[PDB]
Amino acid sequence: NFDPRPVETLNVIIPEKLDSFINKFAEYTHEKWAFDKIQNNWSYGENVDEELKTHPMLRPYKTFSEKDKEIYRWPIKESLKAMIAWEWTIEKAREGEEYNPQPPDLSGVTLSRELQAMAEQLAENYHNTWGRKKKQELEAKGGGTHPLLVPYDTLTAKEKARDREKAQELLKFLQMNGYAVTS
Repeated sequence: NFDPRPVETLNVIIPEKLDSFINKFAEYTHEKWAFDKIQNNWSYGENVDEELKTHPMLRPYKTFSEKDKEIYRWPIKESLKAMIAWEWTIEKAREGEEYNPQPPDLSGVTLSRELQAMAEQLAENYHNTWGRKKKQELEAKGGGTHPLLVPYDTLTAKEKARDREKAQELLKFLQMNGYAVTS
């Protein structure tokens, strides 16, 4: 009994003004992925190689085409579309606090109880998005099941972590850049 219904966002229009945040958070997300990969001794390679630990995306975000940028911008647009569809407000209230990638540390950012509660909704929606997609993939490949095809609330803490973390990162980066997010 799991029928994931992620919020529909095909006809949600992100206001033009948010493009600056999208680009900035996309760069950030690429730079954090790059940091992680590099500290584990990955380097730039023209092709992806797990043995050689090379990756073509280990280069500056500014050097990317629009297609490569879109790898990072799409999921963020999907997040923002869901917030908008839920009729949350995102307004720039304040000025914000903010190959060798040095991404700003978001570890010192505290979210209010209320932003943490919003993060829970975004986290579940990520779960539903993953879930609905996984159902489609399993059908296309002949059936079967997956242990995480359960309601988000029934997941363990360990199981909730990755969705919670993505949601947290979005809201902390919104906060760090001076944005106020309310229900």
